[PDB]
Amino acid sequence: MDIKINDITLGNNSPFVLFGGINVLESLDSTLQTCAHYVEVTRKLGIPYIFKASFDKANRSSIHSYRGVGLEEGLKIFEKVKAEFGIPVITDVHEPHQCQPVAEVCDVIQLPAFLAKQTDLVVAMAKTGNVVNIKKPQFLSPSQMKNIVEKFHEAGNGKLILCERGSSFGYDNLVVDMLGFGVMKQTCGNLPVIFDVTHSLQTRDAGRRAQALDLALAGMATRLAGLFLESHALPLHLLEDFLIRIKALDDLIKSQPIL
Amino acid sequence: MDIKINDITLGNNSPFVLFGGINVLESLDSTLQTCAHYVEVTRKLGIPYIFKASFDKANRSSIHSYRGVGLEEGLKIFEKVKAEFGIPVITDVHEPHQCQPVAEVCDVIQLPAFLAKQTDLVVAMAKTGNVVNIKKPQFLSPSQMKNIVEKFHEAGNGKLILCERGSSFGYDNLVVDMLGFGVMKQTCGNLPVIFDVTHSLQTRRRAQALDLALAGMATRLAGLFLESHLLEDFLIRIKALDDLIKSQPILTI
Amino acid sequence: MDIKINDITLGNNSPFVLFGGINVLESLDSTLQTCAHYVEVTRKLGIPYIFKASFDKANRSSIHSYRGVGLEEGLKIFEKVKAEFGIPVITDVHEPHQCQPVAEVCDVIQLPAFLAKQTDLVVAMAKTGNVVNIKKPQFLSPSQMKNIVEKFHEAGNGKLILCERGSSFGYDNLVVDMLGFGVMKQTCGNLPVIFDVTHSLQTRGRRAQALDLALAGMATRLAGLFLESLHLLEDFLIRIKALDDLIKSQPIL
Amino acid sequence: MDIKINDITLGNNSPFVLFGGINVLESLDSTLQTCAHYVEVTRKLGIPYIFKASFDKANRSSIHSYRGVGLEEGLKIFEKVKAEFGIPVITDVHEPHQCQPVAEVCDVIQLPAFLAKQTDLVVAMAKTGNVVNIKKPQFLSPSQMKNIVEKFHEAGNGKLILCERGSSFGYDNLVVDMLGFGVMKQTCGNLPVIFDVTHSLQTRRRAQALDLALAGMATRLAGLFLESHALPLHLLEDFLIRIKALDDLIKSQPILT
Ligand SMILES: [Cl-]
Ligand SMILES: [Cl-]
Ligand SMILES: [Cl-]
Ligand code: NA
Repeated sequence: MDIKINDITLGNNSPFVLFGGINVLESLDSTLQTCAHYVEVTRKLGIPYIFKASFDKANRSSIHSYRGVGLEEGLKIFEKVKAEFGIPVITDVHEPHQCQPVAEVCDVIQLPAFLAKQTDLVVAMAKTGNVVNIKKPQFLSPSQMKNIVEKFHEAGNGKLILCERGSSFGYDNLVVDMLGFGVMKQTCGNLPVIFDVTHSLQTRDAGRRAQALDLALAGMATRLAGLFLESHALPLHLLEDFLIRIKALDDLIKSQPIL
Repeated sequence: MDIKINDITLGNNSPFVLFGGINVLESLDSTLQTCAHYVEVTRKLGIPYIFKASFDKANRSSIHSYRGVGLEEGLKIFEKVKAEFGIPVITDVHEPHQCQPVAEVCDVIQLPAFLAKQTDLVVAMAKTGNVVNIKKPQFLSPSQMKNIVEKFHEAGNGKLILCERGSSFGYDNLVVDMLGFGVMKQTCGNLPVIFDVTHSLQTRRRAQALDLALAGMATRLAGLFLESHLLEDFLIRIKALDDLIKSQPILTI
Repeated sequence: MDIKINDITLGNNSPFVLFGGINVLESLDSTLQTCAHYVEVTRKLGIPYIFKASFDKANRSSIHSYRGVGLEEGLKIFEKVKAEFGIPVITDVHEPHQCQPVAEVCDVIQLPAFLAKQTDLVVAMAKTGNVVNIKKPQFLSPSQMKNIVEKFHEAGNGKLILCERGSSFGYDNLVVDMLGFGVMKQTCGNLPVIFDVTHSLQTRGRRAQALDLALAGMATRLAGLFLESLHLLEDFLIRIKALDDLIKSQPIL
Repeated sequence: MDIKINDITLGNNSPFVLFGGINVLESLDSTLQTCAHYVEVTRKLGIPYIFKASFDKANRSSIHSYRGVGLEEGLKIFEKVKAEFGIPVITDVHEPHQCQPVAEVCDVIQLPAFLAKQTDLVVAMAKTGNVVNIKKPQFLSPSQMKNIVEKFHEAGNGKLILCERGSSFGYDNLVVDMLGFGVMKQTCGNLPVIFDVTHSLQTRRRAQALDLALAGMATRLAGLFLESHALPLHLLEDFLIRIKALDDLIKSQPILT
């Protein structure tokens, strides 16, 4: 099943879509600068692009740690991004009450992995009618993803993306099961599956650029709707060379018939 | 470090406290009936007991599963439980705005495992000044619990309980690391540690729950936590082992 | 099912048996000294005891690392141990051809965890007719132990002990699933199950840790405990025996 | 570091080499027929190919399941494969005593995963001077492979291949950590790394084997290790077309600096 996001077709047999941007919104000017770099790189390579950022860091290490611009200012920044670049955007939501005002502006709304079983958040997200990105928790198996999908379907929204971010592997470590992508496709109605390579790696001794590339290449080899990543996270200047490689592999894989 | 909860002393060197009740509050009459059974069994054995229920469950198996009676009626029910039986009570909260009004009534407030890193909720819970039960997520290592504890401390509350519920073990299965109890004690200032045996098992039976409860309580724990006369036979065995363990001094040096 | 090892009764409802000793045999004098200490401690506490050692270290970090005394000399030392102390002994075997000469001397022969799927070794061990200790590999689940047991039964030997040593948990770490003991008892005809606490901890082995883990496992009702280790052994065994006596005095439910 | 195996170059920046064949040698005629099919398909696609089988399977489902034809007859069959097709062959050894007679005939000898820490076998294999395939145990982390390599190096043999077969993931399940390939290359001197997709999948089908094989080969590997009967033997060509496409793309691009 494909999902249309403005003029973008997202699907497991379509050219991969990049979901990329930054961890947290800090200011309008920095955001526009970072976004302009993603837009020019992706446009030249012919890769469909959706700009990603959080307006709030909800689970920071300290109560005193900087958390970002917040809802009202964050939505102002997203409105400016869409106006300036004409691209879709994606952000996460952590409270039911935020879903409607966020969905008015943001094309895709994201369910945080830690909140995937917050049933009132699922319902509030579903009711927006927006495209939803479901972050697969590290503690949930790929065959249990269908239970989250079921909830969104019972609540009347079928425009769902499934986002791999790795699986718990002993203490404080993650592994990405390359077979989990296929399990999700087979058991969740072939909804678009995307791969968050960045968060999949957060527990490895260097977020290495070579590591991220090997892991991204491996996952895309399984035939995926998209790649989800952050830069500052990959350094922003290496983005073009990274994406050249991803696109070469995706174009190859997508050109071969399924069987 | 011990925590006093009315007349109960909760601590890793104290007789174990049982936390148990029902999943979701439905009515005063049904609640009182179930609570009266736990109270009668625990009184008969002399085991300190704290009644547990949810008034508004946000993590339900289905989206239209009953959440519970809700805040206003749930707190009325909890008041009546406390008045009738003279025991403390425990409930979970998932919205920051609920923490204050809940804490007026409920002796212990519980942080759901899935929300354990949600800073706004941790702060709102801390600020109640109530005793807080911190449910350990299945994805978190025992040495990371200190970071949650640190956030509660920054927010001004040190009356914290750590609740083990198992760890992710490949797909679906949970395993309980019996060494994790000691790691939490060592790194978190010897706060009371309790063992939620039920959740630890839902991914795997009475004989199982008994082996696993006994193994955990052998490590010297403040309490045992159950989720949704067999209860009596079970508690007799747990109390035997607890009484033996707690009567012996901790290992020399 | 119980197993008789000379005058010792080994079984999951019998007083626990300690299997202990040293890693690798280095000399007669140092072996007799270590064995005498275990004997003195176990005798004064009233705990049945089987002396353990390897005659060959088959996994050395270096090709030039010292291997131990080897078969011929090792069996001489075991014969001296049995003669001086009148106790049973246990050793591992890594090659089929070693099984018969080792079994002439050693009461219990042990199948190393890495070799548990070496079918020719299983057969050669079974054909000795000796009591066998089957080390559960860290990569095998408890419900797969019945397949190893089946092989020994087909080869004509039912005097089998199942020995827990933990399960692989991420990279370079182990966890012990306390539910795995009950699985093995239920699926393998209630053969004696013992717990190797020492090898279960290789990857973490503090004294307080070893004690918590040993207590937790023995709380599930086991035939024995298997270890390599100011009076640490006696302090440890006093606690284990207290718990084992309590658990074994309660009827199975 | 590359390894030459007769006229084949094996290395992490060379075209992938296929190691394939069957589980246990059972008969000469059937072995030759199977091998002929691998040969014809791989020659057609220009893929370097090494025929694999066990002559003495030591880890059997039952004690009386057939172990295979045994050493003497198994080596005769391997000699016939080499003579008829002019390709290298690979087999496993489980006992120190078997290392010499197997190494005299077989171009690669293989260290079974479960025996990977058995020092006497490692020494005996090393001393043959033969190319060695080291199967990574499911319980060993990728940064511990260097310790096995070290033992071979101490014993005088550096012609070593590292073979991924997955990692224990909870009970009875395996996961392949796609980052482990790079850890092995970085810590073990960039020895050839190959991927046993067949044994990596025991615990879970054709679509799965393909996804997993493609993912692994995307990380830039010296080879792919598989069995057929296990993959069905007639789908081999379609499978290898896909593997070869991806491998040719990857290998044609310079390593990222
Ligand atoms: Cl994110
Ligand atoms: Cl093989
Ligand atoms: Cl059999
Ligand atoms: Na050779």
